[PDB]
Formats: sequence, C-alpha cells, structure tokens
Amino acid sequence: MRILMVGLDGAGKTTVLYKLKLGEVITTIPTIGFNVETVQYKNISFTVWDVGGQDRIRSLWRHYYRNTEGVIFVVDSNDRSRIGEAREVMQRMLNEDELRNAAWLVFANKQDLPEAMSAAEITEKLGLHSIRNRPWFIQATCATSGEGLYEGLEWLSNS
Amino acid sequence: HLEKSAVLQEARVFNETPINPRKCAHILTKILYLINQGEHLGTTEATEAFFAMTKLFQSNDPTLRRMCYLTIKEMSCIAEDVIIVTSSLTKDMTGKEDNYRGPAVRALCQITDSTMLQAVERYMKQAIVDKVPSVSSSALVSSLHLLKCSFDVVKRWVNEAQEAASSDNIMVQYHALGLLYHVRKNDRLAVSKMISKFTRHGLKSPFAYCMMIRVASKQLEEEDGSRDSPLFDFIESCLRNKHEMVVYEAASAIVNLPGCSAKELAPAVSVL
Amino acid sequence: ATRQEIFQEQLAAVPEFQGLGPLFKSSPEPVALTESETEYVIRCTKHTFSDHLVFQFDCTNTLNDQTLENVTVQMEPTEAYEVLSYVPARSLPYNQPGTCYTLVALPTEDPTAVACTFSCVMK
Amino acid sequence: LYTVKAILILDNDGDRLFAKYYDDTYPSVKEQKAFEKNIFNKTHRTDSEIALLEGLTVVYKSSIDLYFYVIGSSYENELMLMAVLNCLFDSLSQMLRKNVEKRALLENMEGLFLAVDEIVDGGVILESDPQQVVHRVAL
Amino acid sequence: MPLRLDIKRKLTARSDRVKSVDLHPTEPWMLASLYNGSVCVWNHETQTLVKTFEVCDLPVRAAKFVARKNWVVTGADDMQIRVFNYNTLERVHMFEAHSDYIRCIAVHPTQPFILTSSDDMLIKLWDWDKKWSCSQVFEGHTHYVMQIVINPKDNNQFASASLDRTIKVWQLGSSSPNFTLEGHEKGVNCIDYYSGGDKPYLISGADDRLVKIWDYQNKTCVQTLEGHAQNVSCASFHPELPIIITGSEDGTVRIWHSSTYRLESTLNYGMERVWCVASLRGSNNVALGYDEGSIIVKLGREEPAMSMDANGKIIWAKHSEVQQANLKAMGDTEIKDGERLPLAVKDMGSCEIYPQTIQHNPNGRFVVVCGDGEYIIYTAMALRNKSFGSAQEFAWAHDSSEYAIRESNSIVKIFKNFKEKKSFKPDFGAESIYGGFLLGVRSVNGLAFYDWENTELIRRIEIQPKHIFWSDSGELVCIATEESFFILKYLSEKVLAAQETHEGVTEDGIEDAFEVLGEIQEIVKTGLWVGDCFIYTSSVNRLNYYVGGEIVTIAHLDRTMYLLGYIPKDNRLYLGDKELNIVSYSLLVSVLEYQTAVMRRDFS
Repeated sequence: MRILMVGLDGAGKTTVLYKLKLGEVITTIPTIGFNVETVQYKNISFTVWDVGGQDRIRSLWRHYYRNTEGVIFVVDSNDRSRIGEAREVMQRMLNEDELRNAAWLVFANKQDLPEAMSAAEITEKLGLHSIRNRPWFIQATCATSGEGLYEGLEWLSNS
Repeated sequence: HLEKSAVLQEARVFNETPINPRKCAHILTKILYLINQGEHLGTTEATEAFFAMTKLFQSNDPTLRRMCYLTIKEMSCIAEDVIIVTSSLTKDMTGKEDNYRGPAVRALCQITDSTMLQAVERYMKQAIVDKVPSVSSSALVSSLHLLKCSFDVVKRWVNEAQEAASSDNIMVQYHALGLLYHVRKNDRLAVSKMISKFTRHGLKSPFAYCMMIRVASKQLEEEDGSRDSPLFDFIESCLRNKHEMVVYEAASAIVNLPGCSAKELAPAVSVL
Repeated sequence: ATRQEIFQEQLAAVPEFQGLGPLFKSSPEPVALTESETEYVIRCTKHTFSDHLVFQFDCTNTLNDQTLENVTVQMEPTEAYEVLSYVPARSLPYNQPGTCYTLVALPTEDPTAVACTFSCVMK
Repeated sequence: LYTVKAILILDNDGDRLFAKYYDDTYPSVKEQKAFEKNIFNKTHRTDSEIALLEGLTVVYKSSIDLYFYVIGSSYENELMLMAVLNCLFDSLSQMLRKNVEKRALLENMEGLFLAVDEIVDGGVILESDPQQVVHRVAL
Repeated sequence: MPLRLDIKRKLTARSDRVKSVDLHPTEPWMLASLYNGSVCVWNHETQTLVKTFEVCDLPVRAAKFVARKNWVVTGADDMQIRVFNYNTLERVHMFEAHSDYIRCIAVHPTQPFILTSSDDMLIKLWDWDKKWSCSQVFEGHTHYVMQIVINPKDNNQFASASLDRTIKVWQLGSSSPNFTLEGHEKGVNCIDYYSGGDKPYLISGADDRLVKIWDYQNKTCVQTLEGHAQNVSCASFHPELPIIITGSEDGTVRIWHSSTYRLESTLNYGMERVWCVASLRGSNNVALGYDEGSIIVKLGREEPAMSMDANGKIIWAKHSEVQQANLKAMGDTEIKDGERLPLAVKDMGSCEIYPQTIQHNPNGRFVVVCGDGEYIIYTAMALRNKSFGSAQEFAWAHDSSEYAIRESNSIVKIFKNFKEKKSFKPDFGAESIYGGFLLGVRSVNGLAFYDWENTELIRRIEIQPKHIFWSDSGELVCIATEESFFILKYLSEKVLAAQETHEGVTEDGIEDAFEVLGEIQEIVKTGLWVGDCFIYTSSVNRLNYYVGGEIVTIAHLDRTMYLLGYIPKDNRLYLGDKELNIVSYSLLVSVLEYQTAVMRRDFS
C-alpha cells in the first residue's frame, strides 16, 4: 500500500520511521533523497514513502499518484508555526481532492511537553469534523514516546 | 526485429505491480536498443518515466541495481532532477560494495548544479582516499565532465591530489597524472617542479611514462632550455626500456635535420 | 622629423599637451617597465622631439584579476627636463594596450638637461 | 585521453548495432551510418595492422562474421591502442568464451550493453584487465 | 615529510605506572593518578608540586578538576568519592556513589554534571547542585564499565566503551544507549571524540592493533587501519595537527598522519605503555602515563605565515592547518583604537606544503615561504609560484634581489637568480646565517661579519644571539639575544681604507669596522624597526619603543602578541593577535623623527 508519510526534511520524521521500522531511528532530518520502504505489519505488505519535504520537491510532492491509498501525514504537534493557515488547508484540501481514495491519518510529532496551543483548536481548524468523510484519526505523538503509534497502524490494519 | 512505440507504453508495466525481474530486464534492454540504434527523447515521456521508475525501489537484487544505473546514466545532458536521487545516491554510497557508487557519479557529471556540490564533495574526499582504486577512478572521470561543466572548484582540491599523489597501481598512476597535467598545464612553473617531482620517481601504471613524455618534451619543445642535463636523463632511461614505444616516443620527436647528436639515434634506430 | 616624427604625429591625436615639437629621434631601446609577465605588463617607448620628449606607454594590464583605472604615470627626474605633466590611461583592461603618457619639455643649452632618470610609480 | 571518438559493433553484413559515439562532431546517427557504408564496407571482411582515415586512427577487432571497431586519431601510438583494442577484444572473447556472431548478439543482447558501458564510458577507457573484469563482473 | 618540527620534551618525571591523568586547564595544572595509590597535582612549568593528595593508598583510578565549580573532584577505589575544594585543597564532601571500582568520570560542563562509569557494570549520574544526588542511572551493561566519555560536543549525548567489545551511544531518553554497536574484536577500551564539531570521529582503543574510524551521522566505521608494531595501548587524535598518535603496550609511539596516514615517526621513551593520555584542548601540550614515569611534550609554532603589504593587506595563509587558501585583506573602513575591525573575503592559494615561514620580499612583494623544508616563493598577486627548492637556512639579500641558502649540509651556496654566488664563499662553522645589509654567519658562539661580495670577517662579537633585525637602511641594527639586547653603529670608511691597505684582523673580524653603542637588557616578545628606532614588544607585554634614552610603553597589551603592522601613512599600528582580530593604535611617526632629528640637532 502506498502510504505516504509526509513532512519536511528537518522534522525528524525519519527518526520515527526507522525507530519503528527498523527499531532504530536516524537524524531529525527527513529525507532528502527519499524513502520507499516496505514493512510487513500483521504480515500485510506495505510501502512507506518518507518525504524530508523540502520545498522544490515539496511543490512536486504531488509528483506521483498511482496505487495511492493511505496517509501518514506527519505534522509536528508542537509546531507552533508552519502548521496551519493557507499552507495546512491548501495541502490538505489539494491532497484530499486529488486522491479522494485513501484515508488521511495525520500524525502529530514531538509532542514532548506539548508546545502547541490547544489540541482542540487545531483539530477543528483542520476541519477534523468536516468529517462526514474517510477514516480519520487525529493522533498525538512525541516521537520518543511514540505516543500513539501502534494504534495508528493497528486500527489501520483493520480490514 | 522489434519496435519502439508499443514498448514505450509497455515499459511502465514493470512499474505496474508485476513481479518477474526478468521480464522488465528485457524490456529495458530493448529500450536501450531503440536508443542504441538512435532514438528521439523528451520530457513528457521522461516525466512520466520519472514517476514510473521511482517507486520500484525495495529491490535488493544487485543486478537490479545495475540496470538502474545504466538507465539513469542515459539521462545526463538531457537530465531531469537530482533530489530524489539523493537518497538513492546516498544509498549507493553507504552501500556496501563499492560498485554502486561508481555508476552514480558517472551519470551525474555532465548534468548537475553547483550548490549540492559541497556536500557531495565530502563524498569525494572519501573516494579520493579509497584503496580499491576503481571507484576512485570512477570518481575521477566524472570530474572531467564536471570540468566540462566547469571543474574549477575541483581545482581547489589539489591538496587531495597530493595525498593521493602517492600511487601504486599502474593504471591508476596513470589516471592521476592526466588530471594533474591539466591542472598544471595552466601553469608552466610548477611543472617544472613537477618534473622534479617525478624526478624522484619512476612510474607504476606506465602509460604514465607516455603522457609525461609528451609533456616532458612539451615544455622543452619551445626551448624549455636544457635538453642537456634533464632531457638526457630522461632519454637514457627512455632508451633503456623495453617499453619500446617509449623509446620510440622520444625518438620520433627528436627529428633533427642535422642530427642534434645524429649518432645515437642510429642505434635506437637499428634497434627499430 | 624621423620615423619617430610619425610617432610625434601619432601622439598628436591627444590634446592635453603641454608642448611637443616634432620628433627628432626615438628611443634606442623600448623598456619594459614592468618586468616579465607581471601582475600588469609594461613595455614603454620614449620619443624625442626638438622641444619635448613624450614617454608613451605600451601595454597589457596583465592579470585578468584586474583592470586598472584611475591610471596616471609618475615620473620624478635627476638630470634636467622641465616636468609639465603625468598621464592617466583612463582604463586598462586585461591583455590590452591602452596609452598613458608622461610629457616633459627638453632644456638644451644647460650643462646637464635632457638625460635623466625618472622614477615611476603606478597609481 | 578520450580516445574513443566512437566505438562500433558491426555485422559482416556491414551494419552496426551498437555504437556509442563517444563524441560526435558530425551529427546524427545517420551520419555515422553513411560513414559505415564507406568504411566498413570497404574494409569489410578484411582488417589492417594499421589503418588511417585522414589523420585519424582507425582501430578494431574482427570475427569471421562480426566487426569491432574503435576510432581515435592517427596522431598517436599504435601499440597501446592496440593493446587496448585487444583488451577489449580478448576480454569479451574470454569472457564469452565464444566467438561472437550475429548469434552472439541475439544470444544475449544484454551482455553487449552491459559490456559497452564498463570499459569505456562515452569515450575514455575506464575499465579493464579483462579476466579481472570478467571475474569482476558476472552481475 | 620532516620532523623540522616542534617536539619538546616539555616536562619529565620518572615514576611508576601513572594510570590516569586529568587536566586543570584554568591554570594549566595537571592531576595524575597512580598505581601507587597516591595522586599528585603539579605545576609542570617549574616542575613544582601544586598539591598532592593521599586519597586512598589503593591505586586511584579516576580524577577530575571541576573548574567551574572551583573544586577538584577525586575518587578512589574505596568506592568513595571524596571532594576537595581545590581552593586550598580543603576537602568538601564524601559519599559512596558506585560501590565497585570506579573507572571514569565524564562531566557535563555546561550543565552542572558529573557522570560516572564504574566496573559495577553501572553508570550513574550524580548531580552536584542537588548535592551529589544519584540523579539517574544509566544501565545497559554486559560488563564492568571501563570507560565513559561524554561527547561534550553534545555533552548531552555520550558514548561508552567496554571490553566485551561494545559501544553504546546514548540519548538522555535512553538510560541505555540509543543503540549498541559491535565494535571490537577485542574489547573497546576507550572511546574518544573528534575535536572538531564539524565532523565526527571517534577513535576507540585496542591492543589488537587495528583502528576503526567512525562517522556517527551516517553511523559507519569509516575505516579500519592497519600497519602496527605492537598492541596499541592507545592511539589518539592529534587535535592540533592531523595526526594520529599511536601508543603501545610497550609504550611505543608511532605516529601516523591523520592525513598522510603514513607513519610519520616512532619515538621511544620506552617508559612503557600508554596508560593514560590527556591533552591540551588548546591542542598543543599533552601528557600520558607510562610506567617508568610520564613525559609531557610541547608541540607548537606561534604563528601562521603571513606578511603584510603596506597598502594594508596582511596576507596570511591558512588559519592554523586550513589550506593556505585564504590570503587577502585590503579592508575598506576605519574605527577607534580600542574597538575592533572587519575583513575582506577572497581566498587565493590552496598549497600543499605546510610552512612555518613567511617573509616578504623587500618591497613586500616576493614572499618566500618555506614549508615541508623546501621554499616556495611566490609571485604573489600572481599567485604564481615565484620559485622553489629545499632549504636548510636563509637570508634574502635584503636589497630585495638576492637570497642566500644553507643547504641541509652546512656549507654555503647562495643564489642570485639561480646563480650561485661564490664571491663570498667561506663555508666556516656556522650556527645560523644572517643576511640583511651586512653579512652575518653566526658561528662558534660568535657572530661573524661578512661582506656581501667576497666575505670579509668584519667583526666578530663576543657571543651568539637568536635574532637580528636591522634598521631600515640597515644602519643601526638590533640584535635579539635572549634577555639582553644591543644597538650598534657600522662605520664604512675605515673599511674602505683598511681594505685598500690590507693587512688586517679577522679572527676577531677587524676592529675597525663597527662600534658598540649601548645595550638594553632585553626580553622581546616581538620587536620592530621603525627605521633605526627600536620599537619593540617585550614579552612582559608592554609595547615600548626605545626612544631617546627612554623606553616608553605606548601601551601594554593583554598579554603580549604580534605586531600587525604600522602603516605609517595612517601612522598606526595594527596590532595582531593570531586569532584574526586586528587592533590599531595610531602614532605618528613624525613625532619620533622629530625627536630623533632634534637631538641630532635638527631642531629647526
């Protein structure tokens, strides 16, 4: 399943990824020269695309299409800055329309002590309840804990 | 025997979920064939390919890797994107064998942007240093194109050359010099010292002797003064070898109407 | 009104003069005023007229590093000449003659008055 | 020193199914081919110690049924060049353990391509030691 | 390439198996722990003992100075931690952290911490502000904890070595490593860090005689090194030069260049094995415990190679070991004496040979630079090699047009434009050679004077010095000779006659040449001719110029330094450190001259 894990270079998405995937991590920069990775979970056979989002490519991040069906959208939770507004909305909407054919599960990262501004405000802002829509989960994490990881996958490995 | 248009659609089928390593390998061969005899190329077709090729990368399969390089290598002066590749590239680089690495540089070199360069320099440092020459050799050639492109910054690197300057593989010994010359050849002077540099020196992967000859003469040629003490040193040596060609090399040049020293030449000649 | 006269005339297209005359004889030897392939390379030729001497300066502002600008030529003398002026080659780019001059009027009936060494500083 | 202006792999039947033009200077695929017609044809089925066309060096190994070519400038050393000419020639041969034919090529098309890239890469000869090579590769 | 280099046997002691060494930077004191069980702290400088402590009489494995803290930390293998305030050696506190043989302490400097590893297969962290809390315990062992080192770079993250052969690198959020890697095929004795922050290497030690380099960011064994002569007790990163220090279980020093990686040298103080090492972070002085004793060596130059054109560009090359690629500086702006200034940016160069001399042409112009023992002279603007050869010793013919050389034999040949000058060809015992206006050959603890065209022993004076600076026009000349110093006149005419007459003294040189004007008893940090004025530094850090019977300190300097250059026009002195901030103080040359002239009776 082409499941796209998204976010920037510099996020430390990658850190997570291999933490999960390999057990072990790697730098807080998500990739520059991509990830395609395969994971069996629950012995079900999965492709992870991990994007160190970086702009030019970011622009092109649409860049591929076929066989799309699932989103890890990594967003950094505590990110007080790049998260919402035009960017957030735009990305979400665009993605949604383009591939209305895949569940969007957003991943909120390095929650540590959360350095956001309200779990509630944001979820709403994202129109998390614009829902009447595809399997969704809003999910909390600080990477080091991995505050919600296994469910994401688990609940996911639901059919 | 076979035809392009169909194929062009069909190649993406490997990109379709299809598992059968062979099948695609073959199809790839054909493409290359179309190409080999002669083929139009272009972007759209490329771009679509860009997404197409890209997914296909859980392959472990080494040989599988090979195939890729080639293809990519095809894209160079008409190249499209690099960032994706970075990760990939990195993968060759960290990648166990040596092998993977050489192909990547090789496509890269007509095609690329200043910028990244810095980064990739480091990698270069490493290549520069490695004992299995080959890759290092692989590294070098790329540079040339990079010289095409530019290569000046490559220049900056002279130092590495030196660390490198110690060599013990013949062919390899050869390779280093080629570069070098270019480098100093923008410069008489050093070279004069270079000469000295080799002067203490004999040569590993000969070949080296030969470029140097052209060279060694080439300063002298204009009247880089003294034939007499230097040249001659070279010559006895030159003379002496069973690298008959080298002997020749000297011989051929010295074409002197009065016989600069008519005599000796005749022995060489006899020998000829 | 020598070969050198032709040079008196060649010189003549300029009009910042402070006397000339007609050239008498010219230089027995042009002097490279900057030695062998310098940061800047000068070869100089000196011209005598019945009245003045002009040193006209031939050259290839060498380094592609540079173009020299705001160029004038100082000369400072020991055995006489009245020093009228030092000339600026407005601009000199790489590998290229341009002209700069330095001008003097030649005293003739004095004991010690036209052979001279002049000291040069490029600005 | 970029020796291969171009390299061609040729029929007996005076055609070329591989060529990698190390550098082109008269354009086209086409233009290469016309040249073949003269040259190959003319040469065809017979080789030289030395052969020249106009200050350029003409290099190459044959088979009864097949033709190999390298072009460089005749302005430089027979021996090495030969050595090379062979180096290829042998390597492949050895490698193959067989005389290439028309057969050889169809018999496995891939190997050529693969081969083609390793020694010379557009122009210069990177790779060599054919046995070495031969061993070196197999994958 | 040569050892034409600084190696100093800085300080010695012959003793026992001195296991451990720890450095007091903040005042260069050193702490050492012995296999005796007594530990001592020394000021090496005069081979003087700052304090010694009998902490235990059991061998005392671990030691730290806590400088911030102003206290010194100690532990012996009574498994207790004893504290002294080093501010006497007044002993603050004691408590039992680790209950087994306590091998190593690593400290967070930024943050108030003391990290410890001990053989109990435990690493404990203790917090001093909490007053030695066991704040956290780091565990993930498989054996005794032999060593801890803090990646101080990221203090915060640290690495651990064990002889079960493995290394765990940890994150705070891992009271366990982030991971363990399977390093040794022996055991990982030691783990060490790469001085630069930029890149990252560790070296780890083994006696297996194989070295692996690792890059953390990738996470690779960058490479694995072989060549060795005996179980490497230790090998270390040179932090000053790029060299590899290798050490042995017999106490062998081998150096491989951490760039050539060629064995540069082997040294034997067969004082047996490398027990400890500790290094100057200022990267220049290092100490290691050996059995027969310990030795400390001093290994530095005091400068880069640069010479300044009076336009105002001190062109230096390198920085400290950076490529030569970096020369330039014409600046562009002005500011207050005390305050600091800006540089331009446009490198030229990227030489190879590593120098230690720069000297300008006499008009700044042609520099001859020596390095690796050979002389590259540059055409500078040109960035051309003006010329090259191998030295031994040198004089520019001061005039700016010839040069002399001392061939690595010792017998003179001189070249003017690659022509030997044999009109002059003594080749007597020397010591060093001096050029300038008047020829010096320093020989036989004498300094002997020579012509410029034929040699002549003009004079010989009492002893040998160290350095000469000549006034500008030569005239009054300044020779630096330890503490002590002299100013002289050279009187020509005598010579002309004398010479004509010929019959002379030259054993002494001829007593009819030079005169001894006066002498200052002097210590020079750096020194200057302003003309014939000696403007000088003292290493006592006053900048003084000896003027008028007077020596005056224009100013006194932090500690003493290098004379940037006074571009006279500006009348200012540019002062120079070695850290590339320039300070300027204007004088006004005229004032000096004014003084000079008037005394001379040039009042008007």
